[PDB]
Amino acid sequence: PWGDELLNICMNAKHHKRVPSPEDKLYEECIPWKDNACCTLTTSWEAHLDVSPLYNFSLFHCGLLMPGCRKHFIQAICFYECSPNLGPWIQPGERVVNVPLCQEDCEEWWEDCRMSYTCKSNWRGGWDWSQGKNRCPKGAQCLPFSHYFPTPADLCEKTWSNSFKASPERRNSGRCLQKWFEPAQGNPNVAVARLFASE
Ligand SMILES: [Cl-]
Repeated sequence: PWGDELLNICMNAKHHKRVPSPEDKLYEECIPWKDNACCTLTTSWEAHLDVSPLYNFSLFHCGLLMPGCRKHFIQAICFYECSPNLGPWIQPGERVVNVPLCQEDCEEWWEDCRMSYTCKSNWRGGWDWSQGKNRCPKGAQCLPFSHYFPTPADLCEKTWSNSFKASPERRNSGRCLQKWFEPAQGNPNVAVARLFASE
């Protein structure tokens, strides 16, 4: 699996489009991808629900989640579900492993979530699942994100089960992806996927 075989594709996960294509309408935080998207309008909207049915995973498990924080998590979903530029990190259903996120992306996400609350530092398993929605298990204290995720890297990496890696590279280095970008400026991740598909 290699080279161009990896550019402009969508992972084989349950919601993804079979190939990327333009979308006339995508919802709010997913707008940057509408040029060429792996997500449908439906998915984009479902990404913005209080508890997205895409994963049935509640971010409000500790009640106190700041809007600035939740915004980052929604953008992360759009990135995951919409990006046509993840091919080089796709691995076997398919998924993504260690997509390198630029330092600013992890930094800002962390900074904006410091004041919000969670009860676990590893979200990949060990939840109480009685309502079809996850709850904090017995003994898991709700504390600030900065307690369970001491650093930006912890947050980037452990919330999404190693889909993302906190890159030491910065934005516009050509060596890391942004999880969100201003639509007007064009997709800076195209160049990065292209680079990694060659090596
Ligand atoms: Cl992208």
